[PDB]
Amino acid sequence: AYTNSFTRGVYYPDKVFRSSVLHS
Amino acid sequence: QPTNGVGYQPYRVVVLSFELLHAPATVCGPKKSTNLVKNKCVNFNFNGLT
Ligand SMILES: *[C@@H]1O[C@H](CO)[C@@H](O)[C@H](O)[C@H]1NC(C)=O
Repeated sequence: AYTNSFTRGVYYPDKVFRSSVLHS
Repeated sequence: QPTNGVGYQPYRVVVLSFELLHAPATVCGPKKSTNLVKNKCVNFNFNGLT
């Protein structure tokens, strides 16, 4: 069987604090 | 064998892989910590972050 993942499964890519920013 | 030429003699090896990260430290060099100062211009070092 299958289902849609939507926008699940994203994680913090590194141990650096950031705020009010768009990061590639 | 002890008669081997130097290229065919045994060598012991250690590779130190440093886990250098933007992360909490648990291995540090033999460096003395000071007290902390606030609301004043200072030179600083936190875990080698100068
Ligand atoms: C992909 O998932 C949907 C439900 O999200 C499902 O209906 C579909 O059968 C799946 N695709 C294939 C090729 O089976």
